[PDB]
Amino acid sequence: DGLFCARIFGPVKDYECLCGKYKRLKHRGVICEKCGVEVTQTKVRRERM
Amino acid sequence: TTRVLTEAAVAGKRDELRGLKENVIVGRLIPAGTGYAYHQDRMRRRAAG
Amino acid sequence: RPLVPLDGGRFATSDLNDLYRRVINRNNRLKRLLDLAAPDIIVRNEKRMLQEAVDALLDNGRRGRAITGSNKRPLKSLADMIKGKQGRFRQNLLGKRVDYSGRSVITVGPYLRLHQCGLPKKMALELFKPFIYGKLELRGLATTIKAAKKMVEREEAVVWDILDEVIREHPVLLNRAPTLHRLGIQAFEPVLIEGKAIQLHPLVCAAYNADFDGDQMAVHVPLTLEAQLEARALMMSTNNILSPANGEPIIVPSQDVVLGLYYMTRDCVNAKGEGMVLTGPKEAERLYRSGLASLHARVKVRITEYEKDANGELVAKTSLKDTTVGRAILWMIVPKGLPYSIVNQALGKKAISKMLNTCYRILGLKPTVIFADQIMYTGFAYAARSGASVGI
Amino acid sequence: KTANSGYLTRRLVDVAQDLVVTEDDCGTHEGIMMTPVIEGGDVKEPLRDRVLGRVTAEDVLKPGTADILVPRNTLLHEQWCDLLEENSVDAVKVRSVVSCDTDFGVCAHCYGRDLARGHIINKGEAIGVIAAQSIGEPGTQLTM
Amino acid sequence: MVYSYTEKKRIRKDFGKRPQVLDVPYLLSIQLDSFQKFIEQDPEGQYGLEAAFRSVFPIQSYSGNSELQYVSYRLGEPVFDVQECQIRGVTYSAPLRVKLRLVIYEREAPEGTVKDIKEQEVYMGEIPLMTDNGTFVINGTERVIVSQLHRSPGVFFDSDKGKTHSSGKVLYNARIIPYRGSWLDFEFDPKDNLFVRIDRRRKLPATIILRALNYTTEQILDLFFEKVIFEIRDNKLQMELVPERLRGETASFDIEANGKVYVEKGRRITARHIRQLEKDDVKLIEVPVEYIAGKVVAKDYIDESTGELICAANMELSLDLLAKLSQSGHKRIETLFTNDLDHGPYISETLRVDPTNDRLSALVEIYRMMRPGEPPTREAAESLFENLFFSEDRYDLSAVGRMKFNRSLLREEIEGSGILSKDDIIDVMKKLIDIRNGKGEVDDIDHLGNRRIRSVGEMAENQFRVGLVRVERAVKERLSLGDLDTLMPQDMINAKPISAAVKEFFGSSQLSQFMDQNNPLSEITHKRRISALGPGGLTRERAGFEVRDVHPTHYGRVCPIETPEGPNIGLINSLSVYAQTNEYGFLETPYRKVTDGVVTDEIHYLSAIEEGNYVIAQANSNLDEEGHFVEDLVTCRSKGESSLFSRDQVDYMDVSTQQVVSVGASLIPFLEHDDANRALMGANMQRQAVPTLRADKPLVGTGMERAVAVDSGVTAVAKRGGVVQYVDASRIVIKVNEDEMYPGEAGIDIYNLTKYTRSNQNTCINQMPCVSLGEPVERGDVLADGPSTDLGELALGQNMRVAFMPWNGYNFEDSILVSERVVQEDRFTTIHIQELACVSRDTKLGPEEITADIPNVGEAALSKLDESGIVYIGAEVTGGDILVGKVTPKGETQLTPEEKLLRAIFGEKASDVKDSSLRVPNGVSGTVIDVQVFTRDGVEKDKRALEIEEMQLKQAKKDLSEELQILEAGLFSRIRAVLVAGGVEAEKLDKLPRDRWLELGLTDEEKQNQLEQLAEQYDELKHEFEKKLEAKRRKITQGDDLAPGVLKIVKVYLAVKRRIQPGDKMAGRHGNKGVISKINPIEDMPYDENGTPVDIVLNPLGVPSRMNIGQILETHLGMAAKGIGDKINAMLKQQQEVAKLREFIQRAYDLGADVRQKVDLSTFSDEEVMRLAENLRKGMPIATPVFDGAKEAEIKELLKLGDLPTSGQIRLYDGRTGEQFERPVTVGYMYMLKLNHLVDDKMHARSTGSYSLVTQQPLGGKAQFGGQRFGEMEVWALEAYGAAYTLQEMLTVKSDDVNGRTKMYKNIVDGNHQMEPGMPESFNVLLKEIRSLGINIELED
DNA sequence: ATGAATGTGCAACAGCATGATCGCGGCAACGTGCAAAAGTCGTGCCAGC
RNA sequence: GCCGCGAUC
Ligand SMILES: [Mg+2]
Ligand SMILES: [Zn+2]
Ligand SMILES: [Zn+2]
Repeated sequence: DGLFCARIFGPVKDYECLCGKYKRLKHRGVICEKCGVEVTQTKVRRERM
Repeated sequence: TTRVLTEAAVAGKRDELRGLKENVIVGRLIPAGTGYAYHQDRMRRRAAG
Repeated sequence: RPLVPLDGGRFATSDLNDLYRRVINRNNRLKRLLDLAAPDIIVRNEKRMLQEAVDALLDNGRRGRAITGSNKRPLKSLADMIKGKQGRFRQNLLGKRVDYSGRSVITVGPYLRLHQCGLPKKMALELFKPFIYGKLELRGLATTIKAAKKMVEREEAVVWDILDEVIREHPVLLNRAPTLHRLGIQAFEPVLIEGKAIQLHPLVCAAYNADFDGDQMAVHVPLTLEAQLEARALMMSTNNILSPANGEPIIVPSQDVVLGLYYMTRDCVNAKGEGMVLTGPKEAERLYRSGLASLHARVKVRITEYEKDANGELVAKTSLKDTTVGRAILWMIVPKGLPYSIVNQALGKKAISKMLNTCYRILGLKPTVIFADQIMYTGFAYAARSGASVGI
Repeated sequence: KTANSGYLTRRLVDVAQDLVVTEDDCGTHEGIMMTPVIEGGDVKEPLRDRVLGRVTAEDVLKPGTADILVPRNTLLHEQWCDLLEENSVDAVKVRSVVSCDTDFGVCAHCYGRDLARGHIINKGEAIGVIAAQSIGEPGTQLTM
Repeated sequence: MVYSYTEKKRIRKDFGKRPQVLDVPYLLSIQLDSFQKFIEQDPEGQYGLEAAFRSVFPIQSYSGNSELQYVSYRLGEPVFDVQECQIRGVTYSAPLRVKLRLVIYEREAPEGTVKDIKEQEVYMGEIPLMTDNGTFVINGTERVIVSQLHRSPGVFFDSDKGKTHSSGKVLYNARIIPYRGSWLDFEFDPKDNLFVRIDRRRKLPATIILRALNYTTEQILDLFFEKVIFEIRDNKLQMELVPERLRGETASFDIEANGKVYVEKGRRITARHIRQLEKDDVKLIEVPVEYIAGKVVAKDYIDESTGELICAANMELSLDLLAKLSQSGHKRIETLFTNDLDHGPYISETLRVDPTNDRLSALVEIYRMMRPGEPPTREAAESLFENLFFSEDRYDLSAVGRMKFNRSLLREEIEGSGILSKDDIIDVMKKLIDIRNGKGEVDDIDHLGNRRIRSVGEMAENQFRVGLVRVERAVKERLSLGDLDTLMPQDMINAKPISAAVKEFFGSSQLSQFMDQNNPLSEITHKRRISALGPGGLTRERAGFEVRDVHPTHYGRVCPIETPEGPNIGLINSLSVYAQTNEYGFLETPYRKVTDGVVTDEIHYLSAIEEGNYVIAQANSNLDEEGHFVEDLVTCRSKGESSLFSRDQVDYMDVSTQQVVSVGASLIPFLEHDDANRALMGANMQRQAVPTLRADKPLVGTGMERAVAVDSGVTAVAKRGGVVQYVDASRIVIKVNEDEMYPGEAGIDIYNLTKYTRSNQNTCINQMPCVSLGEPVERGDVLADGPSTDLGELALGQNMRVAFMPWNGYNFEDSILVSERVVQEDRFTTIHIQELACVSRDTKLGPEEITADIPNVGEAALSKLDESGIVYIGAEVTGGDILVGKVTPKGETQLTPEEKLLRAIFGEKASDVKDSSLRVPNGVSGTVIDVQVFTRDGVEKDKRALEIEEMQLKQAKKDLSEELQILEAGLFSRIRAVLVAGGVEAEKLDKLPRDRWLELGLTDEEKQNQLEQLAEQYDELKHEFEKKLEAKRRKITQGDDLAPGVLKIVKVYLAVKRRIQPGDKMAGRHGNKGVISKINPIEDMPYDENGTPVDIVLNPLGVPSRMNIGQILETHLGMAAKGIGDKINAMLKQQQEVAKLREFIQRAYDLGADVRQKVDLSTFSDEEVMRLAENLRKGMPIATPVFDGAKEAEIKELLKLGDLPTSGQIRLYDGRTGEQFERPVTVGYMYMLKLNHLVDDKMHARSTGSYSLVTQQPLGGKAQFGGQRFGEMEVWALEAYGAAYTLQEMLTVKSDDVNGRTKMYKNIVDGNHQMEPGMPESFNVLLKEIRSLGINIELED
């Protein structure tokens, strides 16, 4: 829950979510149970406020 | 810019992108020269609905 | 607002991040001090501190002193970084750095036409790399893009030939650093040279306000069909001859050209050839190049003029006039339709400008461009032949 | 002084950027008296330089009364100016952009022929930026 | 005797015409002298570290009976020499050791001590040293420090130009600028009110501080005004008579003197009436009552009847008040002057403005005004006032500040306390009142007597003082809780703050920059640089037109020519040739004393202030044989202006014509014929020429080349050399002549020349010897000439046969047309050494070993690597070839079966390790030179490391063996003489070694004394050789203590030869520059009758408009010199007799017009005449001094001596058509320099490189594959053209369209040329930024 | 003759002062103890050679 | 992501 986090602002490294639970393109717009990071194209770090 | 924004913020005004400076900032065709004809066609479509 | 990286995995907190983190640091402690039933003075002070921190984050340098970071410099807030100079100067509003652009020192090329600039073959093959990829793939020399990349780096001879094929009629526009007026960025037709500096036509130096003592110019490539037409029909050097400020021709010969024209059109009291009568301007060149006559001698030459009183028609009149050998030689480059009283002078940097202005007004644009090129060629040649030198 | 001239050019360009020739002729009868500029006893600007490349708002009358010389709303050029200078004309009333009378732009006639090309100015040219650049191009050489 | 050996090699034909009195000083004296006075021990505390130690130490606790007593200090020996320190990459410094002891005082017995621990030295801090050239080698760099020219502390009066309120009221203000502490100002209102701006707070009355100095209302009025007494006895009301007071006034009533009318009512006011009244001795007389109404009472009379009194000072009087004072018995009433003719009403008005009349009230007022926080409690305000001013430590006027304070106030004493007293504020207030009244004048702010100069020593002293204050504050806490067992190092000696501050100053400061290394001239002119910027200086934007102007006192102290051009003009200066600094820090200039009409040779040094009183003559004024001036009227400079004065009124004489100019402008021949701005440009351009392959002397110079080259430290000067013994391409050894030796151990002087070595500007530094073998060498002789130096002569260019003529437009504007023989003869070819570095450092997963074996790299790239993994020395490299083979370990602990089979089929690592191998950057070619592997201690040394150490040992032993050879030779000679003295065996003794067993014993005395002493000397000399050989073997080969993260480092140098080419910039030394335009073949250059084609063709059109007459005169003079050289060369071609050659050289040396050149070949032997003639066969290198040199007549005579056209122009034939050019063309030899602006470093071209995360725009600048920035003006021009599609494609698809870039790249590769534009990322970033504020911006549909 | 409203003048605070290139260095802000879970290590297991 | 310093037009 810092200034640069993963639950909001989108992911950090490509289509890979935190903890490696869901890191693929088979999953789109899913929320991992352990971590709230959503899968996206990591270009959404420029839009989420 | 601090003065202009607030006097524009409280009034809730619009830009409408009529001059050349506004269109250069956005990156569209300026209403002059070769780009003037393109802005003439667009005006009729907006007025006609 | 990414962190600034440094040696090792340590990531330094930037200016913007510090301003935020102070705000949350105050906010957590305040929202805690609310529920502890703290005395009014302490929560009052914390509220003032949080309010000041928020104000400093939103605009540093207002309502008191300016907070500072590691160095004794203000920490720029959201206000100071809107885009560049608190406005939109650097990163927006005509401040975009563009690719497909080069930069090198400029020298003089007198063999060039009015619409040509010498472009090094090393800047080309880099500005026109995607065009080269397209032409390589079109002709089947490289089936895959990777092969085209590898062979462009290896710079085989066929790559040079394909670059010459691509360049043929793709206008490129050069500009100087302080673009004062609209003539400070003009589009030329590149000619590849085995060299390392841009060769600029001497006539356009007055428009560019550029002199060859270390001056550099940028080379921007218009890479679209609309852009190429705009750079050909609106920005070509042969297109804008009259300056858009007073109507006088900005592209006018100066320096060595003017000196050569002045030396050619002068009269000496006594020289090789006095009172000679010769058939026309053709004989004036033969007599001078043979050494039998001097450029400043006074003779009588039978010369033909062309006149435009008739509606769209040229009438030819022939008469015997008293002039010099140099003026007779110079007359051979002027186009049809100009009276002879326009070269029977000294041509001192003003009569030549009026010569070009009258040629433009009466004849048009193509004749005046050809006339300007011929004038500069002959002025350079005869200034060099004169051997004018400054001594003590 | 180059900085103080560049700032002036910046301000002029910002003010004049929104100016494009969007009309052909507003039809207004307004004009501006253009007499040769004189200072004391020396001729310092002839009428030919001031009125060249402009449109006549009203017909110029020769000293002989009831004698028309040029039609109203016509462009003056080398032939017209040479004919006009042969006579003894002193004042010519010509239309200018201050009285274009059009909205959001300037009529192609009220603004005279462009100085870059011989013909009259075509629609769409950004005359404001050209004017600002022309005014601010000198200034780096003005003696202050 | 008249000429030295190196001068005998080539004598410059000086044109002189004016004898020199004082020779040029060391020319680098400011830096070396400042650092010497910063480091050298001083018995007193004048300056240096000792002064700072006395200022801070001793220290003691707060009544803790413990004090810190110190004695002396010492600086240790540096652990690396300059060369090794430069190569390794660390700061050249020395340890700092200080002697100080601990004393413990008795608590029970006052003023008694119980313990005294005299501890030894404690190490504290690193102080970098200055190299003998004047550079501070820090972090493996040069880092010269420029002196600062800042405002001198003192008292400065100003008038503010008289235009603040636009009312025409000139406002006088005073400032008290200290060396350290708070400021203090006095300011005059439009309403004539005294305002004091303390530390630049709000304007405050001066009366508050005046009362805070314990001054009462009556006392301040008495001190600041002249009071008068009005006596009213028996209703007469008499008035005192002071004739000098009343000058302009109106007689409101008849004035009678002793009952006789003297001045009538409204009578004459002329000085005659005043003189008549003064002549008559008249006592007090009565005056009208209404006259006293306007007067103001100063004192406060007390009524004797009751305690009530009229104590209202600075107030008028009432009619009823007269009755009250008469009843009280006030016979005499004291009132101030109240006169306004020259004086005015002040002070009293300010006392009426503010009512605080108490010291405590004033203190609390000023404390509240300066500090708006907590109010004081009778202690805070007093402490704040004590700390602000009249404090020993917090505020401190410098000694020079005190001197200027006393001089500005005209005080006899020049010394005093460095603190301001109560009388001082009164004095400055009085002087401000006087300057307002009319007396006195305002001083100029740009006066060089008011602008102090400070050097590296003073700045380093200030930084050390700050560090000392910090460590003292840290130490003071120890003694409070310190026990007797606490030793000095255990008492937080705390060297860290001092070292941190010193290194911060030396490494990162406004006035410690990278030194320029192109030519010795750039180094010389950078070391003696005057900078007005810096910490205590002024901002570039802050400087007005007045500062950037040439004040008339910049005559002999600051150069008026040499200065940067665009931004920094007038803010960066250069010291003149003869200028130095005062004992306080003011610039002086030499002058010659003139007594009666004859100028003596005695030299007096005058500061800026002193020279404004005398009358100073001109250097270019004629003299007589005895010394009198040749005219009765002589031009002079009296006080800033110049006029003509009588021969008997002359007081001082200029030493030489070079006095005004600096070093950089002194090397321009015919400087007086050049325009001032063009001379500025030429002087600035000289400091940029790159040293070429071969040094080439200037055919025409100013004789100052030798002084520039010798004192720059670039050359190798024989310190005490005699006759050279062995000359090598890298070493020179000289056997010193016997007349001067150091007794004991004998010895020879050995020089280790520095071969090809990278400079700061990537240029190469080379040293080539001059002497051949057995050549005698005197003191100060130059043996090895560095870059751009020929026989000790600064030579930073090459002479070129320049012809001034336009050549088919190829020399248009400022373009230069160059022949191809220039390229073929390898002129202007320069060496550029570039540094590429690689460091092997450990990481998380293991060590980063370096080896040749690099996975996934073919055998093609391994061709040029050794068994260690770095390229062979001498391998020619280009493109992107691998240089060092370095591997970075990767993390993997899960051996999956795929990885198992990978390790089974491939090597054990299976290419797990990465390859972080340094590659040659793009555009860099050239053969490698050196590799500089260094190893951390403990780790196994590299295979090639042993060869480096073995080479070092080889050179070490070879260098030490020569002195040992000489010493044992002397011992053998002594033993041979002893054995010849008795029992000589002739050659038999010499045949047997060890002196044939020491010749047995022979006589008893010889065996006991001679042979025994010889054996003892041999034994101890052998042992002394062995011990130092062992120590120097040990210290050279040691494990370096690298950085803790760094394990092992490797550095690779490249060497690239840059041949001259069209784009490269070339310039002369007269302000003419240009870029080449074409390398024409030899057969196209114009040729004279004999067929010699010119080398450079210039444009005549550049002379008449730039007023570079130095070009034409230099070309004519060089043509004459080359004609003389050609005559001598042809004469040597026919090998004629020595007598004829000597006669010709003699007749060509004494030519001129009363030149001060008395060289003669009669005292020259045969062999040196031939050597001289073979040395000047290329051309007679003449020298014309700066402002008094060769005239046109002398140049014409020199040309006529060589059988050349007098007018200086020859008939030039065209190279192509062979047709004679109609006019003659001026052909001459001009000295052309090749500047450091090469196109090879100035071309860029980008199509798609690397963008930035924010704004997604391409990067900027070369070495980053950036793109040229499309500025605002360019877009304005695009709009003016009407070109809109170009604007759109240059605004979106080239810069900020993330998808647009890729789409349009694909379209071009396909061949579509379709726009398909979009929305720039920059505007989205701006929208997000604005939305991050409280303002909402959205895009409507 | 005096009070109040108004207009004028003066002082403090805010924004702003050319464009494009090239080359070198130096460079910031914890703790706490237990549940609760999770990971880990010493140990015993069957399956392949 | 700059800050100083120097340089070119
Ligand atoms: Mg230039
Ligand atoms: Zn996850
Ligand atoms: Zn109109």
